[PDB]
Amino acid sequence: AIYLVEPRMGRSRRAFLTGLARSKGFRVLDACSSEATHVVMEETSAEEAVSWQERRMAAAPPGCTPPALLDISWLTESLGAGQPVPVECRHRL
Amino acid sequence: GNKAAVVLCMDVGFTMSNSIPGIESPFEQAKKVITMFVQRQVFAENKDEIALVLFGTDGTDNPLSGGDQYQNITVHRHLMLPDFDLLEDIESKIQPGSQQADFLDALIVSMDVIQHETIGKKFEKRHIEIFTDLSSRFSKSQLDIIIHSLKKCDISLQFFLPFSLGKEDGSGDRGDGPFRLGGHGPSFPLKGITEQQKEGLEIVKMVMISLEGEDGLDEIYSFSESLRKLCVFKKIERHSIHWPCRLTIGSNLSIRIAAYKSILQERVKKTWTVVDAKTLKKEDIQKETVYCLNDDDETEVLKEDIIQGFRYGSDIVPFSKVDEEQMKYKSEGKCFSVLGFCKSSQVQRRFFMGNQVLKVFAARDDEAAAVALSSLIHALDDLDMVAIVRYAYDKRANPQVGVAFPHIKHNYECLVYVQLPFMEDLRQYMFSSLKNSKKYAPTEAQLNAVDALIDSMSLAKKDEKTDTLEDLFPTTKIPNPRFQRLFQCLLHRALHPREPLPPIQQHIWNMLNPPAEVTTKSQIPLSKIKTL
Amino acid sequence: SLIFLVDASKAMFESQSEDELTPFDMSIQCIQSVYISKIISSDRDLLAVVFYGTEKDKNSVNFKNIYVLQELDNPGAKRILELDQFKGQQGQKRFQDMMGHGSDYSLSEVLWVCANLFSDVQFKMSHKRIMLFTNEDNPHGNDSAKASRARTKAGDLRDTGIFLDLMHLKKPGGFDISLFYRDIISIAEDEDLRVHFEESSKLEDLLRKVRAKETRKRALSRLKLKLNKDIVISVGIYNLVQKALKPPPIKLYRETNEPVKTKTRTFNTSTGGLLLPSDTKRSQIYGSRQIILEKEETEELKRFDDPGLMLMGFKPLVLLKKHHYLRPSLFVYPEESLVIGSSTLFSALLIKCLEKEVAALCRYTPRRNIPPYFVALVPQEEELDDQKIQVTPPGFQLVFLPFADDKRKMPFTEKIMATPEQVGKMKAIVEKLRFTYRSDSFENPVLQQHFRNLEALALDLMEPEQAVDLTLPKVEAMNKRLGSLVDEFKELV
DNA sequence: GCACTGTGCTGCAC
DNA sequence: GGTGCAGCACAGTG
Repeated sequence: AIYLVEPRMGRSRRAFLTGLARSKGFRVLDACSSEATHVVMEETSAEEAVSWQERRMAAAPPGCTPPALLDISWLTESLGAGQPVPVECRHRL
Repeated sequence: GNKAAVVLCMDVGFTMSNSIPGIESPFEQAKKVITMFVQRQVFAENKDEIALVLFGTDGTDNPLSGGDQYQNITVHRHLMLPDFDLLEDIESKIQPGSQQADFLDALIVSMDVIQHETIGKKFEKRHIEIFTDLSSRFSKSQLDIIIHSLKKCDISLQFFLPFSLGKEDGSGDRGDGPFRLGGHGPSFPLKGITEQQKEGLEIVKMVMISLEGEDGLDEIYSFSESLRKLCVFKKIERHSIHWPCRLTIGSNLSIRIAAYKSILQERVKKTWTVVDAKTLKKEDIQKETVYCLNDDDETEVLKEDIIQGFRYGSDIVPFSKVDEEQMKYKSEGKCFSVLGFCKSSQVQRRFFMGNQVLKVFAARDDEAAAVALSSLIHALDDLDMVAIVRYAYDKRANPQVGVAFPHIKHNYECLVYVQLPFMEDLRQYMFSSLKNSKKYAPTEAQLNAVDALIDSMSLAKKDEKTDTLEDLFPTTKIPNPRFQRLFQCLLHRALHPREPLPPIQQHIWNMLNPPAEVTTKSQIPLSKIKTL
Repeated sequence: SLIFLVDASKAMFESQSEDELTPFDMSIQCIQSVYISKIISSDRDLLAVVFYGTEKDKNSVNFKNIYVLQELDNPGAKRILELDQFKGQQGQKRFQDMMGHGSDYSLSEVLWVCANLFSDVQFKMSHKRIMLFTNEDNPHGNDSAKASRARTKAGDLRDTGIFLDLMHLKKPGGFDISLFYRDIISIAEDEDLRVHFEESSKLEDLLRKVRAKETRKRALSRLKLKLNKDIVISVGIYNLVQKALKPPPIKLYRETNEPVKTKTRTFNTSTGGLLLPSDTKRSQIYGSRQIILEKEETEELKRFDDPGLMLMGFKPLVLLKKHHYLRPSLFVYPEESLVIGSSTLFSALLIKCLEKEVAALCRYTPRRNIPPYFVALVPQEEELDDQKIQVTPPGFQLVFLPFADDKRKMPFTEKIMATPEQVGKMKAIVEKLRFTYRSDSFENPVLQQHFRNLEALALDLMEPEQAVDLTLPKVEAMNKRLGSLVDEFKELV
């Protein structure tokens, strides 16, 4: 599925994004777990990405594969295409 | 009924294409001035309707055809609301011709068009403008009929030529320096007109005088001076709605009065909406407001948990809009009351505040109020007195304080009001005494040099046959170049979308620049001062 | 960055006469009203108040007879009321009961504690200034040792770039600066600026002088003035009088009243990505046809000339129309720091154009990408008053000139005069209604009531102050002044 | 006509 | 020091 990092992203804006993404037909989740195979950050540094990955390790079964640790660029590409876009190097940190 | 219908008479005679080297053709100059006029018409989104007639046309088209009468004349565009179609028609579709026709026939057909097409439409004013050479052969045998019919129809007229009227100054006679379009300097002298031109000038002059006394002479302009005035819009003005009030002294004395916004800083009336760079739509882009704590966590804030407040030095006092409504100061409706009177010298020009200047007459159709206000004006004049007045537009208005002084003209007399500032508005400072500066004392030679510079760089010449000073640079008649530049850019973009912004035309610089003689005189003194 | 110093000697409690007040009264009211005006303007330049000659002392170094009243802080409502309690003779009686008065002191240690107060500042310091209020002109004339030490320490402050301004108060027998403070006050850098004020006997003059000394010269902008293409000087623009507005509301938290950092966001809806002016375009639709311009194109077409002023020429003052006003007038002063030798030529031009009674017409571009405005520089000569107050600075008053688009045609009808007897009656009425006018004689009642409400809310007082609106005419007073003249004019309608 | 919904703009401000 | 953001009195226009 797809999960969104609410901090530094705004709760109302995140809710709007989740609504438009679920109306797009693809599975979006509100809670941090391991089912979501795609999680988009908000121009966060790589070390902050690692710290949030550790926090996800806390709030998810240990040893599970990480989701798609991409940035807003891939999200906007996928929304513009109306479907998931192939992942590129500029997306992940 | 607030609309208005106008007719534009264009010459495409063989003389229109004829031009003097270094000078634009009359055809092209009139084309440019009408382009400016229609730009102001369309881009202000006015409801005025326009018709366009051509005389001297190689072809001919009009309902008044027959024989050779009203031939070589084409009604290029009928009377209706403007659009960019006629704009591009003037841009490229309008071409000069080689034939000639009687402009009286053009006036006749335009008046007939007004008689016929305006049926079913109710305007406020009717106006026609004419551009011609005066050197075209014509016939003059129905003038009285034309004058009587147009007076019966009550339609104003206006004339523009590639030359100004008879003058003996340096602005109507070709002096030193080349003639420039739109400048404040010389124009065509009494050396380029023809005998036919003199004949046509006499005809139009007698028409103008028989219509409107001496003022009819004023309604004749050259293209260059028309480019720097609003005379083309002089016949389509919309009078501002009068603002009434009751001037009062004490609780006893009251005079009903009417005021107008005499001087107001204008402004464009179309915001620049931001749209998509691709779909060119504003709706598909959403504007939102961010609410976060003044902290490092940047926690989002719900709008409900937000309450307004105000800073009071050290502290911040919370507040609510109901509190605002309940303890805000409230005036007493509208008000125009005289606090008293003070010497004219006591009030200085620098203290004027506000973005507006009001001019006040007595209440319309009130002889008693009129004579009372006139006597008050005369008393103020004789006593060198100005009245402090507390102004209030209405109940919701902020109570302003200001000054009002008499202003007597030949045609009327009024009270001119300008808002004065409260003591909080003042910000005083100190500076160095330049007249006694110990290090900036200029030499006497520097004083003589700057005196020569001032003498050479005068913008107003004192005529001495009547001993009256004539201003050589009237800025109050120059329009705002901002609107003209905006119109030019919008037109260029509309006609051509894949080109950069067009450059500013020469006449725009000429209208904004002083007469060349001023620069020529200032040449030597400027360099002399530069050595200091 | 502003400290007030006040003596507590017995003379400060001695009013010269009955209708006059003690110097303590004027000083207290001056400080209170300065605090109020600063609150109106901005919290900039924190203020402190301290007294010397008190029987007690509260300074940190515990120098005897120096009682600190308020540290350099933002103007707080509690501080304002604490100061206001001193207003009136009740305030002085209360003050003398716990701090005392009329004690000896050494001004060297007073200025020492002033320096300590200045060093307490750990923020953006603009202008360190001491503001002394005393009517005594020879405090250490009894012993030259204290005078010499004070002179040395004042030289120390002036070396360390500390401003000192003294308002000698009204004293029987007059006041002489040269007695003690000729070598104490921060002497200006020019004898033209070395003008000495007069001892204040009222309140309003003291406020004018104090706020004049307080107001730092804040130039609106620095613009180049082009006499021609080559000769260019630099001038500071100043905004003498401007619209004072109520402070904007501040978004806060409902419970803790913590201010809400408010921002804005612009973004697409079909894709949701945040957008910039580059990502967007400017649109305006006429009829059916939409016209699209780049933002860069809009501010490029807005621009006409580079920022600055291009002189057009000179025109006699008579041609200027007083009834042609569009925008509040500005002030133009030279600036030597930017352009070499600008001040001398500026002053020469000013003097000569004053002699010839001609203003300078010139185009004016405020800053980047603004259409030009034709304006007139009228030479405003320096003018003073009996109190040496610069009631009129020297320079070039800038007045805006309207274009033909800014004027308005008006309904013109029959113009009728009135009989001379009615004119004489109106003359008598005006004579009965005449009075002297000062630009500061009035104040905005709306803002006064607004700040009264704020003060009541901050002080937790359910007793809002009611403004005595001076703009309301004294109806019955002028009715009594006029009497039957208004009736006589009334029968003439 | 009341409430309002844009501009430009100028005090903010290192 | 400097764009822009917001607030808002007035204007016109029904």
